[PDB]
Amino acid sequence: RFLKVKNWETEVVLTDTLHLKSTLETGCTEYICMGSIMHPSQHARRPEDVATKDQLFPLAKEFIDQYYSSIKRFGSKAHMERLEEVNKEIDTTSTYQLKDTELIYGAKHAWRNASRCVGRIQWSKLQVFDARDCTTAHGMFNYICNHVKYATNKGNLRSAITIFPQRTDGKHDFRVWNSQLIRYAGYKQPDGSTLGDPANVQFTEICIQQGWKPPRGRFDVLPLLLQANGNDPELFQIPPELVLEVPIRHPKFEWFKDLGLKWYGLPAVSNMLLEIGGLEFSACPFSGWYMGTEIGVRDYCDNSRYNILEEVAKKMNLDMRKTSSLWKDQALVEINIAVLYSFQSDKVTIVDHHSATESFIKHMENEYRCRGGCPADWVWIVPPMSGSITPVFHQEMLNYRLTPSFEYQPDPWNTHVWK
Amino acid sequence: CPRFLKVKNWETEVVLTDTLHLKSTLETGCTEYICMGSIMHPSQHARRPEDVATKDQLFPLAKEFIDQYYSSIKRFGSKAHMERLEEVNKEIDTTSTYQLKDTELIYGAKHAWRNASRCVGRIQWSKLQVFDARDCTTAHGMFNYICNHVKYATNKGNLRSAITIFPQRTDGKHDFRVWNSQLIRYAGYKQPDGSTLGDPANVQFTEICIQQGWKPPRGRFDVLPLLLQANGNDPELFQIPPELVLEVPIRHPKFEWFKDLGLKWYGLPAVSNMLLEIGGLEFSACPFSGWYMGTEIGVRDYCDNSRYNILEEVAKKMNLDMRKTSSLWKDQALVEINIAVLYSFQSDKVTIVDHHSATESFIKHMENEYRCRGGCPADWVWIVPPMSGSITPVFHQEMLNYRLTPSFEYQPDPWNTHVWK
Ligand code: HEM
Ligand code: HEM
Ligand SMILES: CCN(C)CCN1CCCc2cc(NC(=N)c3cccs3)ccc21
Ligand SMILES: CCN(C)CCN1CCCc2cc(NC(=N)c3cccs3)ccc21
Ligand SMILES: C[C@H](O)[C@H](O)[C@H]1CNc2nc(N)[nH]c(=O)c2N1
Ligand SMILES: C[C@H](O)[C@H](O)[C@H]1CNc2nc(N)[nH]c(=O)c2N1
Ligand SMILES: [Zn+2]
Repeated sequence: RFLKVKNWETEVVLTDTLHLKSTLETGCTEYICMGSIMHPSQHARRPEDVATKDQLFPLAKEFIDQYYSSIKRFGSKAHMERLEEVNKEIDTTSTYQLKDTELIYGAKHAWRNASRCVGRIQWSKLQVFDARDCTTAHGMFNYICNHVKYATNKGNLRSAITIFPQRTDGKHDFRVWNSQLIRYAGYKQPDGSTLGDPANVQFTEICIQQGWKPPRGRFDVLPLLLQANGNDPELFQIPPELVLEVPIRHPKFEWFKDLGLKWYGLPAVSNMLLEIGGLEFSACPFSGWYMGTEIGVRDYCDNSRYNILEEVAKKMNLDMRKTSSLWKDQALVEINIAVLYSFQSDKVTIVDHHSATESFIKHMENEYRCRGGCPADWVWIVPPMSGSITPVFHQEMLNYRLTPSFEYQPDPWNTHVWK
Repeated sequence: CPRFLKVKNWETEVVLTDTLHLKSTLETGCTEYICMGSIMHPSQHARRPEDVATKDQLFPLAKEFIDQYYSSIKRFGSKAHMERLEEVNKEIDTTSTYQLKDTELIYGAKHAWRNASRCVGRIQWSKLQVFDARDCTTAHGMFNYICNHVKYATNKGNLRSAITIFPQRTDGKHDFRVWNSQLIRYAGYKQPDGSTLGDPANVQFTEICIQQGWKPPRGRFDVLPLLLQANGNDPELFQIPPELVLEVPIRHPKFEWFKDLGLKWYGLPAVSNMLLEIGGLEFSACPFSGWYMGTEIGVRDYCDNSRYNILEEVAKKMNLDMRKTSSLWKDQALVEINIAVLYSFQSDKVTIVDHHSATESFIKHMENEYRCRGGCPADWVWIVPPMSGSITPVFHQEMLNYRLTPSFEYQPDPWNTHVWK
């Protein structure tokens, strides 16, 4: 049936028909909701479940059909020939190759279908870099440097994705071992504490084990660890002139710069899997720009990340002896003012959570009008601070899984057998 | 379904194992292909009247509850258990319904709270004062019971959780109902120029009261009268004695001008429009009360755009740059309002809990329920507070949501279904 979602602030009701198109499971049942589970088995893509000639043609036919519907040429001569072309290819090689137009369409729609992404108003503005001719980690490094340079654009960030060769037998995977192209190292200290980003302690140790000489500072850009065609991964240093960073300062608190905080301008996720028409692209780094709260709330103030609230609140001379003084909430706002101010002062693209969630509501309205719906995961869409003063808090959302999609996959060091 | 389901806390790495979901009794709204986790009222969280429960539907619902009760008192399979089952079955046969024992009523009410997946306050669930008002026959009698509840629960600011339970639904034409959404709430008045005075959330109910004969003072914080329906009769208006309504004027520890905003709020949140379901019986009037978490007032009541909507005025008094959203002037004022709310309640010695303490307690409660009960149903969308979400521990806590009985359920507004005499 048609499903209605209401905004409880504006009373707008939208009617969802698009969910009728989905075939992937969510993890919920009629009797249990798993809406807050970060990784049900239905959002991940193991190298176990790579398809076969059997399973592959229906998935391919589904995608070709939706592509030719999207260009208003359903059933055309070009459509019929492409289905026959793809069928013969799967039959004689156990796989098939996307056309360039199909690859671009599939990457844009994987973003459009990402129910956890608040930035999807931009979905049709995506630069797609076809790297399917790559064969070595040196080639991967070259493609990644070009991506970083293009997407950074001297601070005027541009969304981009680079797509490396698809999975074949699961023993010749292309993988970026980094979770993002640009990230900071973390180091376990003798006294038991952590230097740098605690989230990256394990990956940092693998780089050190592979020969990386760590500077052992608080914000050391990690090297790239690149695996091509299932071989052992190889280390590379991104040229530093390509790595745009912002020193964080505060418009009012002159002492804030003395905290020594910085962050990088370019968020570039490199560990997800792109699925298009049954094909699995296990290396597909994609980049956009930051929403301020990603840095100011989560990276800086998560207890398991840089965890700076206590230091900031002390410089603010807040009463920290009782929770009900809301000293953490006060420091949190000031930290997020500093992040936005610093990026804006340096002319590095960033969006605040008020502007981003407002754009997302507009996007939802666009999608319901032209597409009949928009899958959206409230748990991820609502920002991690000031939730109910953003309009998405009051927006009912339906979450469902459409393909093409981005999926999580296992960390390669848990599956890879080395030299 | 699998026997064991695991939830992870992504901050602490603690993994918990849920087996209680196997006892889930009714639907969530989700399917295998869609998640409705952010829908506020899926039809499965509601209860419509006229249909009532039939004889055949009622026995298994009653047996399931009676079994659960005798299991909890470590008397499962006992002589008393089997005799109670026989007594209930015979009542349902001769009268099409049955009456709960006092002990069963208390157990059922406490467990409806324990099972309320959207409540962050459930560490308190076993400390609930249950007032049995099933002997009530008139709206005047309902008023008396409600006044006693308010006085007991308020306790001069040392608030005590309580519930008052009126007679259960029979044929659906004799329902007891409190037409108010909460026992204490402020009126809202639509003005000819489109503005609203008082609380915009309550305009519809305010107009009903005025139509029923309430003379409104037409101020910003007017306590609404009680509109009470006994035995399916037309509802009747009563004024709550003002000495029973504890209120807190809102001031700020630093900003001396904050008191000049003229804000106040009431101390006792007392939901009065939900339905309590125990063993297939439906208690359509069951007002229950606890105490506030501060964000309920400081974030939602005061700062929702469709409520009192005070962010702009507060931000002006703070001399904030209000031209760009990226100055975060809304976020800065929001914190200061919530500091004021907690400071004022604590200064007046009226029970309140901040969102840091409440969520920390809920995590401890959840862990204990997993260890001793096999699980704890929780709705993340409602449990995470409406400000500073990720600096509270519940943001990082995976949760499983499922529906256990006894339960609290929403029900349609009575003015939409009531047959006027
Ligand atoms: C253009 C600016 C963009 C902004 C401002 C933005 C914003 C965000 C934010 C804030 C999140 C939550 C991240 C977190 O909590 O860790 C997110 C998630 C996500 N973004 Fe976007 N995004 C943008 C572009 C893109 C692009 C270009 C892609 C891919 C082509 C993309 C794909 C995704 C996916 C797949 C997720 C969720 C991953 C999951 O399912 O768990 N985003 N986005
Ligand atoms: C003792 C202190 C208590 C605290 C601090 C507390 C806290 C809360 C909060 C903050 C909410 C969300 C309210 C909203 O956003 O509008 C809530 C919901 C709820 N509370 Fe509690 N509560 C307490 C006691 C109780 C009691 C005594 C009962 C019933 C006996 C109860 C039953 C419920 C239910 C059923 C809901 C969710 C309604 C729904 O399903 O939508 N609470 N609670
Ligand atoms: C701690 C991070 N967790 C593990 C999620 C990692 N991830 C998954 C994919 C979506 C995602 C988005 C961001 N941010 C962004 N604005 C963007 C990155 C790329 C395009 S936009 C940052 C991280 C992630
Ligand atoms: C705008 C109000 N919305 C519509 C929800 C009303 N409601 C539903 C039931 C749970 C609930 C809890 C609170 N607060 C509390 N601490 C309590 C009230 C009673 C015991 S604890 C306030 C309101 C509600
Ligand atoms: C347990 C819960 O699912 C988890 O902490 C989620 C909550 N919402 C989130 N939302 C976003 N955008 N990013 C996250 O990492 C998370 N974490
Ligand atoms: C659309 C969304 O479900 C709605 O705004 C919810 C979000 N979470 C909430 N959480 C609580 N505690 N109370 C609420 O009223 C809401 N509203
Ligand atoms: Zn669900």
